[PDB]
Amino acid sequence: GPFDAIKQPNRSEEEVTQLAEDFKDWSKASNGWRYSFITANEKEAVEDFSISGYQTANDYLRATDTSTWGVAGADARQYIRTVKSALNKLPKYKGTAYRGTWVKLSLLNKLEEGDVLVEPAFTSTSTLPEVAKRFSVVHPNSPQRLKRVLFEVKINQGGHTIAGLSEYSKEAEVLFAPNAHFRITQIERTSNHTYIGVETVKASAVKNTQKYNLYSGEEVEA
Ligand SMILES: NC(=O)c1ccc[n+]([C@@H]2O[C@H](COP(=O)([O-])OP(=O)(O)OC[C@H]3O[C@@H](n4cnc5c(N)ncnc54)[C@H](O)[C@@H]3O)[C@@H](O)[C@H]2O)c1
Repeated sequence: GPFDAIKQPNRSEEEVTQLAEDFKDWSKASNGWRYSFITANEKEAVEDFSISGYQTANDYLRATDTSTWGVAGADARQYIRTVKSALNKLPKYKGTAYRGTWVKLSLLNKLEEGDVLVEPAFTSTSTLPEVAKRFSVVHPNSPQRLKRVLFEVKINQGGHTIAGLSEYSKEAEVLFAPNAHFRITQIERTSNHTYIGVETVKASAVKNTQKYNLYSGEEVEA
């Protein structure tokens, strides 16, 4: 089965921890000329994104109405600009990654191979399926019907490692700037869980398919 490896249980703590440390070391080692230009504010913004920053940033990005945010809105906009700037200075990652999440059942029921999913927030992934799984275990209180999803993401563009600035974790994290587009290559719906193979695509290259907002579930105009 295409998702057998990720349906199976996890590798040992020792191995997962080692793989994450290896990925952190690789990430630091792959810092390039763009990295010399990373500012103090950029470094800090990214360092704290994984702990707390993502909660405000992603909320802002997914909000239907930010008119009410006041000073918080100016702050969130600044933070987002700062993290986006930093991300472009960090090393690219290409290969497979994973994302554990929740999705509206109403959206899941529409999805087919070839459809494109657009995430309005930043998109967090891990190179380690063990890490990704941890994020489909509980969700905040929610008024909609949500289902667990495990994404297997083929990354050929857009993903940058933040693991070289995440000293407190073993998360092997690869982050995407807002509005990342992912084309569905395979979907399996089994025993109340959903496994979705996706590939990164350039938004300007998407043609003659259906795009969906991954968070709201609403169609996104071609
Ligand atoms: N999700 C992953 O697999 C993953 C991978 C690497 C690191 N992380 C780490 O986890 C944190 C980021 O967590 P995240 O990726 O869940 O952040 P997120 O901002 O995407 O999601 C925040 C919360 O909302 C839920 N959510 C997201 N999209 C939803 C949707 N369409 N409908 C309903 N609920 C939805 C999430 O499951 C989570 O409970 C950071 O600390 C980051 O370092 C997560």
